[PDB]
Amino acid sequence: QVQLQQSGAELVRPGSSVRMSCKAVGYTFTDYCIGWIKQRPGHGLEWIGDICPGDAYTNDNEKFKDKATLTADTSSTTAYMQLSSLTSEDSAIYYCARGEEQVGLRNAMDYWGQGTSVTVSSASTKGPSVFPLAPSSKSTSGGTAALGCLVKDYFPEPVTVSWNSGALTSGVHTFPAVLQSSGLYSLSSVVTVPSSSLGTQTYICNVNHKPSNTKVDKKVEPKS
Amino acid sequence: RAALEELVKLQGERVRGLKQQKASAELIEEEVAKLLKLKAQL
Amino acid sequence: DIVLTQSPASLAVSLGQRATISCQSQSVSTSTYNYMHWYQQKPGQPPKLLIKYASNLESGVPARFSGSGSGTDFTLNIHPVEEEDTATYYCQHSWEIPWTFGGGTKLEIKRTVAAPSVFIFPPSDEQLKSGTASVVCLLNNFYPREAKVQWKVDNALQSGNSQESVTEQDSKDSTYSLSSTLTLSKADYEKHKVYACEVTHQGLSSPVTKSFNRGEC
Repeated sequence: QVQLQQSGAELVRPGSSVRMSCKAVGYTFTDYCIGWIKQRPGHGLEWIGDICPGDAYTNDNEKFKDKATLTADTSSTTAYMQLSSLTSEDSAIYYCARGEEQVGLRNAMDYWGQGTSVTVSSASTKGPSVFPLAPSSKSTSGGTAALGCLVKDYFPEPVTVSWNSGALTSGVHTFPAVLQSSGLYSLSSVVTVPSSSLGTQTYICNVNHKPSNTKVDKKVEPKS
Repeated sequence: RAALEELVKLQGERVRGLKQQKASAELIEEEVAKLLKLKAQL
Repeated sequence: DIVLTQSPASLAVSLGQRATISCQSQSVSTSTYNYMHWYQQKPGQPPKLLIKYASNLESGVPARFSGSGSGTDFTLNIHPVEEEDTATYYCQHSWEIPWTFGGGTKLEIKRTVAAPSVFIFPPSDEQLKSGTASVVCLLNNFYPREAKVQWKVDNALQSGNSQESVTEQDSKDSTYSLSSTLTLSKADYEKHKVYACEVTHQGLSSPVTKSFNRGEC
């Protein structure tokens, strides 16, 4: 199977330099070019440049002349992109994708990496506070009740939320994070459950914020 | 065969050079088609 | 550089109907091949190649997707449209450096009107210790996306002190959900009693209000 395995998310300060990797397997590394693509909200997709391993050369985008630098290591079949002089405009998700055959026609990009999110900020990492969204006592006796967890004041993105260690998925809505005026993020995660289960069944939201090593298991129950 | 492998290797480096030179897409087609023709003989 | 103009920027199509997305630019075709390609990108996911060289369907991609056109005009077609097809669709050329993408087309799946289920949540006592009170209103599984959330505290209308988030269109039932968070200081919160969330939606023949009393069990 052809796979492009990229490196993890990065939080870096303005003016600094970052370097991400793209591990390519399942095919002959030097027979294809690898494209780099920039995606940030409101700007769709943008081609950064191509790297063509082996007798390495690059296809360049003038708009990324001094911003991006493309290299490759054939022995480890890994492509690298370095972003320098980082500003807020560099905050985006970066994909690597297998492009054209080096001796073939011009082509699209078929196999994509899962992307590497780059956050350019001078703000400090902060773990979230998790508060219960307790089910109302007004809940219809034989109907449907709603409960959840409030995940407040964290930086940066993202936080992941599951329910009962991922066993409970039906009726679950985890809302997109909203940037508060304090510069900190916040979101909610809700789930609809039978009202007859409120007093007897367990509901635990599993909040995880990787950048701050924060893991919280919050049990949500009717407030007495 | 070695004489024919030499043609494929060279033609494959022809289409590479033209790509490095940012040549037109029409030209790349023609040269890739040449390589394809040579590869079918091997 | 080569500019790819997509149309429309956004589209809403009913189940089983046809979706037509257009891409216009300068000639990116030779007399033999058409160097325009199509991608699908769903939220939280990398873009996925659908069509290469204008009309070649990638293996694994359903036959409902198809592409056509040449030279300056290219069209992506989806028929019939299904719930899981809600995504942003991009065109891209591989004519000459630099490769550029179209602006993208956001495809929404159209369904019958669904009224939102409304829930209101009081702030936890744990949060009140920190000195901040958050009140949340939940709008669950509704369509269309347009909804009006009005916060009331002791029958006083609020403004500028709330933020709402909306989920992506569900790829199975084509509904949306909405959460609105009312942020108050502990002092301002404890000086009042009745906290109400008023919701106005097309599926509702009248505004629906959920409420609670501060201190009430």
